Amino acid sequence: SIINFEKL
Amino acid sequence: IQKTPQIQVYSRHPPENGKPNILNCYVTQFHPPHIEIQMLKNGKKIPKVEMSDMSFSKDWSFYILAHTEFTPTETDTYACRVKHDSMAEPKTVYWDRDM
Amino acid sequence: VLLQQSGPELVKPGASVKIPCKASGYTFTDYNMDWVKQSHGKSLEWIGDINPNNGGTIYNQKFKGKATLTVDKSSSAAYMEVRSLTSEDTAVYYCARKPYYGNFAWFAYWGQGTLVTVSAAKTTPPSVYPLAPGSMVTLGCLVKGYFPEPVTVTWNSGSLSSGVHTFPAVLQSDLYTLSSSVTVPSSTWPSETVTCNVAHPASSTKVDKKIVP
Amino acid sequence: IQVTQSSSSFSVSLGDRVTITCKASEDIYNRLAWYQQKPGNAPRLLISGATSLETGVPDRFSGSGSRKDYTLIITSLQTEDVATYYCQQYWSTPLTFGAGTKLELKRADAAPTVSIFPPSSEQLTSGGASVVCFLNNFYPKDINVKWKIDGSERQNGVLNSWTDQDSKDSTYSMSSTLTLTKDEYERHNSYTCEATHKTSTSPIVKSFN
Amino acid sequence: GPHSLRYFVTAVSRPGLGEPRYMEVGYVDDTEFVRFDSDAENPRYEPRARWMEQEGPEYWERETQKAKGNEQSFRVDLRTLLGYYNQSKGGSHTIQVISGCEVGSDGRLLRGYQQYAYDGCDYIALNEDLKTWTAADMAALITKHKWEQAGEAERLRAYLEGTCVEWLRRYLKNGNATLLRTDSPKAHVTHHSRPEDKVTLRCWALGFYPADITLTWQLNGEELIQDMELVETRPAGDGTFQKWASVVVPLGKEQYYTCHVYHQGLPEPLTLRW
Repeated sequence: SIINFEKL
Repeated sequence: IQKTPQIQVYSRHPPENGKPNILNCYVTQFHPPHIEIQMLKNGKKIPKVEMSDMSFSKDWSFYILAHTEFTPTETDTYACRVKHDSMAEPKTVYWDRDM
Repeated sequence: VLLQQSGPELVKPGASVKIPCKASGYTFTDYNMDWVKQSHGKSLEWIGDINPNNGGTIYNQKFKGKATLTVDKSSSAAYMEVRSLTSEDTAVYYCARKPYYGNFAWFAYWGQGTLVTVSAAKTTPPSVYPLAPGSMVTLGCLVKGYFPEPVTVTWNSGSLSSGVHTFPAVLQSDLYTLSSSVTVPSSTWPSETVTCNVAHPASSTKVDKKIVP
Repeated sequence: IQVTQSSSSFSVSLGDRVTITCKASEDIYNRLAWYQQKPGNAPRLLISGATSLETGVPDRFSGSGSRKDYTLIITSLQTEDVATYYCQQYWSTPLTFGAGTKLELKRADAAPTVSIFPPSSEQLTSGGASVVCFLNNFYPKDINVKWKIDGSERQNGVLNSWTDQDSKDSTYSMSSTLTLTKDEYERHNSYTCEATHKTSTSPIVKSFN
Repeated sequence: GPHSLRYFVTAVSRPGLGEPRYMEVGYVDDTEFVRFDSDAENPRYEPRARWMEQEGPEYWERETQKAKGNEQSFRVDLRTLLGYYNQSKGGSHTIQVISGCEVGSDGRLLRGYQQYAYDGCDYIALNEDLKTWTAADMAALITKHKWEQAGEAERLRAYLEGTCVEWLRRYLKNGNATLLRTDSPKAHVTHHSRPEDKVTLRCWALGFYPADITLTWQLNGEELIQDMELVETRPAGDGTFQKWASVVVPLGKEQYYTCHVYHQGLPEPLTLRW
């Protein structure tokens, strides 16, 4: 499962 | 940053004349991912050239495999023509039964 | 830090409403604005956030298309529009701010929240009825058939408050009904007057009802 | 990621140690926050990162737990802690809250003072007839109210409303209204409300003819 | 044996054509096993390795839902980065992420990855230590400061030793039989006449899997690593790969030259003679 990405 | 595509043109199986084969066009090393790939027979565009899904590698560059069914002869010509923003004009690489 | 929202909104089924959220006391552009919905039935639900620099939006898949988030960077203001409203949209809507910029945090600051009521009923004034019984004597007032809220009720213009019970309103059909009870010493009624005062701002009506035996 | 609070309401005494559980559907790795909320106000942040007390929050508030099981602790319940409490995870998006745990003060059980009221003339002239039954200052909240017309029970046409816990004496109050037509009202003589409560096996009965 | 779970993310804007193209491609070791593409007819997570069928409907829903969330996030990211770099609204730009973990047979994390690129250039990456970041310019430093405020490294570290590990364990548990798959290279040597006087023999490796391979030319014992011409390994498009390696030699003693193929799916290195 891919991470939930943080906003850059 | 623009990265010039590199091309390889080759058969899937050993090229025996008058025997049905598949012709590949392996396009690696490009950026942006936006690309147009053509395949020519005797300088004439082959309609219905398949495209794999696009991927990219550990160095960020994109790669893609185009292919079409082809029956090689002693004397027919086959090329892959690639269009990309990194390039001034399209790039073409001819099929070499020995490369 | 302060996030100011608008007061109660009454709106009609199918219609839409736009809630403002004015922010002050911090650099607006270094944060996003999140919005949260609170309602009987699902409690608190997220909704989405907006980037003040470019209006970039992220929505809870649940609220995609039901809500639209916008930003005025220059007046430090975020707006949410809830469209095509059902009774399932009746709720209090908060704007809120994370303690920092990011997707994964908690809400350190909240706006006061804006209650949104979805109804088709038109303004209707209450009918006000006295409740006399048939040592300590309880008396009442029946406030029947009004829309919308609120309704105010006081006894003897507020002189009688200590022994008073006013009950949450209830939806009849699409109109409200409430009651208020008062307890006075039985030696003092009817000897001394006991009147009940009802007001309904929305319908511009004020009613006094003397409770007679 | 569902966040679940088991108890939706909780009876409590002043000075009690109170523990509010919060259960995550997946490991949320201590990314959990707790809010306190009082009626008519916005949620107020108590705790972040599971155990971290936000500035200004009193010392009697405490948090603990791991993986997917967390608790809010209030070591000695003061009167202004009577509120509803929410936990919120932020390990994954969308940020999701529990459904809240509402605290309510315990007090000795008390029987209501019951009063029935017949319809006013004013209402009757309009064709409507409401009978009103107040049940004031009792505890716990659980109560059964039967309307009986000439001996048998009326089910149809009743509206019930309770008050919040009274600030002064921690009791509850209820109002019951049976609305009938003038015609239907006049068909009968004896109107009664019956109140069964845990304070007594005998139901409190108010009537009029 | 070690194993890895990696995702290769790619979001590409295209103003004047609507939504940016978003994709999530999944890798166990080097084998693509899942794929989300926003442009597909039905944009869902799809299996890419037979053995992923054994995952019930909830898996695909959960992952699809999350991609859409990630998609939204990146959709904004592209604008922020536009601002950070003070760039025009016209042209198309790319964000790329590599994310995942390498873990040993004992279940300990060996290495964690989280690398980002904007327009083909390194933007920011999580360091070997899993606590600190390397920003590659002044735009990336703004991201860097935000992530330190937010406690992003710690979060990643939580995912990389926890989440990432446990899913890999399952992913291995599911298709471990299939991922061992090796296809031995079938080799031949080809002769080519040249002008002048010299000749070049070309050593072929055909129909092999996985792609890791080594080809060497040696004069009766000593290998030539300076005169060797080689092509990059390439797919036949049937699943297998191909590569060749050639060398220039004097005419007469081409039998004196031997080709060597080294591949993990071969009991012994192939040693070929013309």
